[PDB]
Amino acid sequence: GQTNRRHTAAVPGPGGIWSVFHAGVIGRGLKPPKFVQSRNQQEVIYNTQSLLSLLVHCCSAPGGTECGECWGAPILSPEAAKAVAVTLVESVCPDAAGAELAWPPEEHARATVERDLRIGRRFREQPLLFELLKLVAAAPPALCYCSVLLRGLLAALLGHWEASRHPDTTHSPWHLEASCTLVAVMAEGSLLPPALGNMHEVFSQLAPFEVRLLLLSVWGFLREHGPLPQKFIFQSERGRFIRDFSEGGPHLAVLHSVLHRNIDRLGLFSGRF
Amino acid sequence: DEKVFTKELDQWIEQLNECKQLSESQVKSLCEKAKEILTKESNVQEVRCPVTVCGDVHGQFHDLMELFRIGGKSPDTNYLFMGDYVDRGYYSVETVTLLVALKVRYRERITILRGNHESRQITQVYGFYDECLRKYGNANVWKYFTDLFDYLPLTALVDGQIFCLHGGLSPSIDTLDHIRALDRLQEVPHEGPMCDLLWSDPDDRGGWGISPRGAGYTFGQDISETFNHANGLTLVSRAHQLVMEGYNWCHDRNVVTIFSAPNYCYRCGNQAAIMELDDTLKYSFLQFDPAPR
Amino acid sequence: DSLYPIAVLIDELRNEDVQLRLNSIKKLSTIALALGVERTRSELLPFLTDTIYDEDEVLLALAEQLGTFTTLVGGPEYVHCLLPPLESLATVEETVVRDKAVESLRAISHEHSPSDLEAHFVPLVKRLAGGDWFTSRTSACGLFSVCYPRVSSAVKAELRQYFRNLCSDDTPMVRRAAASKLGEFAKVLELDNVKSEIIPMFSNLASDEQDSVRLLAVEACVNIAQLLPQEDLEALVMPTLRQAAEDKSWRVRYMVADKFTELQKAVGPEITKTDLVPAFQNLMKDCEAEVRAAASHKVKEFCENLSADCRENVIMSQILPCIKELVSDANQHVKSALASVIMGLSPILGKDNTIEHLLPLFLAQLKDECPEVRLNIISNLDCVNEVIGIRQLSQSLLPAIVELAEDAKWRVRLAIIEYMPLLAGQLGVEFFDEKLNSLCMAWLVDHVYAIREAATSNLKKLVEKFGKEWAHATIIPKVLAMSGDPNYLHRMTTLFCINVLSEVCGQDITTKHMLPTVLRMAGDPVANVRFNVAKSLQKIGPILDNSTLQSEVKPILEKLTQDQDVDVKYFAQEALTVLSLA
Amino acid sequence: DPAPVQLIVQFLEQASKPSVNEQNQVQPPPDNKRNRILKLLALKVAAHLKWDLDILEKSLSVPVLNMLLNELLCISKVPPGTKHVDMDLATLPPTTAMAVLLYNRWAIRTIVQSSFPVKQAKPGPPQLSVMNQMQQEKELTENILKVLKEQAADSILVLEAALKLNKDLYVHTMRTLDLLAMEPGMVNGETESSTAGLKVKTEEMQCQVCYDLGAAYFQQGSTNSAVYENAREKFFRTKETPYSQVHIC
Ligand SMILES: [Mn+2]
Ligand SMILES: [Mn+2]
Repeated sequence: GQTNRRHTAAVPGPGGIWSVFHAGVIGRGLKPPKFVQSRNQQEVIYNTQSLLSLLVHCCSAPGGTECGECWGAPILSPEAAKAVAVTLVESVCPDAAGAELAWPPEEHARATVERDLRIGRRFREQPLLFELLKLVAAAPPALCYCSVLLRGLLAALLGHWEASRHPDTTHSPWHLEASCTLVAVMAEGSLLPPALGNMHEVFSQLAPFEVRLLLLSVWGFLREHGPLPQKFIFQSERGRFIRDFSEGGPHLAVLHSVLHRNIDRLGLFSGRF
Repeated sequence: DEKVFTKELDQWIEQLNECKQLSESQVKSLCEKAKEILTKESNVQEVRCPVTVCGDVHGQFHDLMELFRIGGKSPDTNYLFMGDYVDRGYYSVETVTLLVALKVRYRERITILRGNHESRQITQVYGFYDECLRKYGNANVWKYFTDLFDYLPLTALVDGQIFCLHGGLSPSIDTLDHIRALDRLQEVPHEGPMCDLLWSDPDDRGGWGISPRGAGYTFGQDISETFNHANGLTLVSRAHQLVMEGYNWCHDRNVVTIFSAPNYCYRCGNQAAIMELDDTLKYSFLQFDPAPR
Repeated sequence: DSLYPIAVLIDELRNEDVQLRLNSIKKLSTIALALGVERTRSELLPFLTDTIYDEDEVLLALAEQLGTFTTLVGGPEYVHCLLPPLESLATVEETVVRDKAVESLRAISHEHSPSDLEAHFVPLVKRLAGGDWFTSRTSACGLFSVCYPRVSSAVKAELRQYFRNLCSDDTPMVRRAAASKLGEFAKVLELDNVKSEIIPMFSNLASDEQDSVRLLAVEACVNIAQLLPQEDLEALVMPTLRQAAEDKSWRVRYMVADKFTELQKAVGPEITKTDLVPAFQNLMKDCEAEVRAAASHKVKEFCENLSADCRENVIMSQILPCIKELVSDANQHVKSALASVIMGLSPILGKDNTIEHLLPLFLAQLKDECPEVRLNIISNLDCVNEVIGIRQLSQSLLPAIVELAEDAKWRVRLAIIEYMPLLAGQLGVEFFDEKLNSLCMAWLVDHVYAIREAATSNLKKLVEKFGKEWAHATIIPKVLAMSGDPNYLHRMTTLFCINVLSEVCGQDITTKHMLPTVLRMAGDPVANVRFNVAKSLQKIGPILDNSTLQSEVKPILEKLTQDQDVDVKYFAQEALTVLSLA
Repeated sequence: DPAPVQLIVQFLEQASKPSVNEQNQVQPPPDNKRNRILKLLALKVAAHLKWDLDILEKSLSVPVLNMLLNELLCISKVPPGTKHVDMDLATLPPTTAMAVLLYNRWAIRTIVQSSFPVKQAKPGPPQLSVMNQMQQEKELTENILKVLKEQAADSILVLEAALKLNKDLYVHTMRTLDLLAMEPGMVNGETESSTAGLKVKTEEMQCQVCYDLGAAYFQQGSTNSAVYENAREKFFRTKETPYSQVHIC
């Protein structure tokens, strides 16, 4: 998704002996178009489905040898997903001032706020980007290259949660949805333990400052255990890249404290992990 | 519940319109209601034409009543104040009290922004804290007013083209999306985007430069043109400098300084002006002089 | 613990903030009433005598607190122990604390017994008037009039001679305080005491080489002139004021020009007839505009207290040339003062004297170059309406209303609009439809709101004075035709006009002529016009019958109550609940 | 200043709890400059004002870590207890047992609170007040770190106090046991990041507190709420009929 006749028939200030009442116009005023995107709701997600199916047919290496016994699932080629992530980064934010894979500290996010805000605006104007991330999160080593988008989105979400006065998260639906989607994408891309998978699940009824602190712990964990092309050794069984975590002590402690401070509403979510 | 509170608000407004301040509990309740009301407003308040934008009042209740007599009554026509109505004035608490009462009573008929004097370190060195200590005896009304000033919006967007704000442009800000993503619930610092948004000044410099005030930068014509072209704007309204005619155009009719405080500090003896914008975005500069007391 | 108050007072008073200091000053009373009378009379007062602070707010606090110890020390029998603290706090460097101290001493000097007064308070001022600093002498001179009638004649003479000695100083830093105290001190002095020793002192103070002393010498002069009878003015105080009013400085001249009504009312009319005429004339022909403006401001009420034996003569012979020469002055302040002050002498001169010379100067000050004089000459035109015929004042203002009706300022326009209804009814109807209709139609579309509401009220007055069916085809159509502009201001103006004319034009015309406009102006997308239309319907509710309110007003009100705005919705709900229509 | 206690006991309209806080602050500030007869005249009044309410929750808003610490230290002046709290099951006066249980509950509450994500107040200036607040926060952190290393015996003391019932009052002993069980459950619920095999005791204490609140909790109020039931459900889910969402897990 996304001249003078009329001015003469009502002139002379209705007096024919004095000047006009006003003193001129500034610009034009009363913008004619004022159009809003209301094309359709249905039959729009199916175009995205067809595009994702085409992309899957393109990246999946051949393919068609009846792997396994009866549930052969073709893996995604790392080169194709890497190229997709590269062109996505080039289309979203062509900047390269902070395109390093090493995650900078938290205070460093206070200088590139404009880039993070423009990335958030690009993500909110076109949701297909998120779907594209779902294609990059399939291959393990592919999401390690599309780190600038994740960093910018996380910084924008942190800046939004820092300036949120509503005591409930449901007041900002798109921001909560984007937070959960981003955490799920960066967790299923072999980068975060399932504790983060439970964190983006419990995000549904958490306080704004609690969500901000949890995302800050996510930033700290990604700064410590940075997504890098190494530590993704190949396996002799299949083409999947398995990441062996050599996890976060203080991060799990912060998560446990956040869960314990809201036992009156997140009691059933504790037994899951 | 609502009718009795509305009648109490009308009584408070009628009492304030006769040079009569309220009590401690009344001011406390008014500040609380203004806090719950202004919480829903964003940093860039989307104001719709027609309106009547004003400038600085600097705590001048008589000049405020003169402005109301000139530019129509408050409930009738819309108003857009751009800060500086709390310092450098004999009657400063009455002006801000009347403004906040009109805001909580006519939330959709009047908008007020935050200025450089709406803080905690400026009101203590310009007389507002002294006035609150002398009139109300204690120093609780001043605390309530300074706690409420943090909820005032920063800028305003009239008809999606006019950009009204107290200070002016910022070097760390390139679009309105950065202004909308700022935490205005914070004391005005000595450096940053909000400090520049509340302390900037226009000039023929070109680019940037340190301001002689001590905070904020000083932009030129090229910067104003770049800011107006990159945001779809056609004008930037401001009220931070002392003028004589009341309104001043700068940067090839791109910045409009509107000082609506006649006889500033009772020593200059200048005029004041407001800008009435009609439905078709036609501007009219209504000027006036300090009313005799 | 008896040492607990001392231990908590020696440290809490020494801090960095002043709020705790003010709280401690407020709680000194509670501490004193809790410690007992003997404990505050034994060592608390000598302990608080020698507390020299650094700031000034605690000084004012203790000064205003010491004045509230009347029934907490022991009463008038124990007021001799609170003297050391006051005499220690009186000799300081600041000034306002000294004024607070002298006010407290003057307030607490009433409950003092006469014996205790003459026994203790006299040595206080005797030792205080002989200090080295000027603060002591300025604080001593203000404690003599309150204790004068209670002491004997010997103490009276002693204090009088000591005052005469102390007012013989060389620098005016204490003579100013002495002169300020002469004003309130001469209230209790007899005739012989002011004739013997006060006259020489006043003559020596009037001949001072400083200008700041005359500022208060003239006040002392007017005070002694008002206090003394008639038989002791024409030979004692006249030469002093005559030689002071013609000094080289303009300050004393300005002061005697200000304080002149009391002189002319105390000395009587004859004394003003003998020699006050030149003294008043020399204050109107000076180079400074301040003295001239003061004389102009004061002459109005100076003429009020003048007898009717030589009033018109001195007005037509002496006051008229000065008025004519001050009107044509180039300075704007004196012109504005004259325009604001001369409109009060019309009932004094009479009817047959306004057309003689008042009308020329009035027309000259009306059509002037600066607006400051016009704002004053147009704001005082109602007091000349009763002493001058309506026809005369309406005919005299014809060559000026063609320009003053539309100019830069709006105060003159406001006054013209307010004064018009007294003229449109006298100049007939042809003059109205000739120029006044265009004038009012132009006023109704002015920029400011005050002129608009003034023209609205004036149109209401005109439609109440002339008639109903007369304005049905001359004013109503032109007003209704204005409700088609893209500007909301003109629409609000037309709504206000419909509101103000609905109560005068009956109910038959406001049913099918002015009502359909208000009904059709409900679909206005401007949110600032819908609430005005709702208020207009509420106002015209009781005027119209119930049939019209139930036929079309109720459905349109139900439709208006279902919008998205809150202000218009609340206004419509209030209109529904006040008219009992729902 | 002297009649403030009687005025607060007669009517809690003006200076309900701020007067005792100000008195304790003044006594703490004066205690540094060799307080001879200044701190002794205010600590007793503060203890009396604290015992007039006889609560711990309502006495936690303003006295966060230091003021309540000084209040407890002044109230514990009866029993020295230089060594660790032990042998509490013997014949002891009731006020000493009350002081020990209140101190244990306060220590548990501060230990639990020192690990919360509660949002802090933003600051954008620097002055003497900021330095004072920073010093107070540093002192509070130091006190919490000092009390955390000695909290190993607090659980044993709470268990010993909840096991004994020689306070000559059945209802008071039951209320003290329920409070100790709730504090132990809250302390064990925050110790999941240290080691496993510890949720069993927390679930047992939660079930005991729930049964106590069901039968007879106490005579006063503000002692139990839905938080206890939520913690019990969380402990039951972590330990592992079943619910629709719980059956899948
Ligand atoms: Mn200003
Ligand atoms: Mn300013």
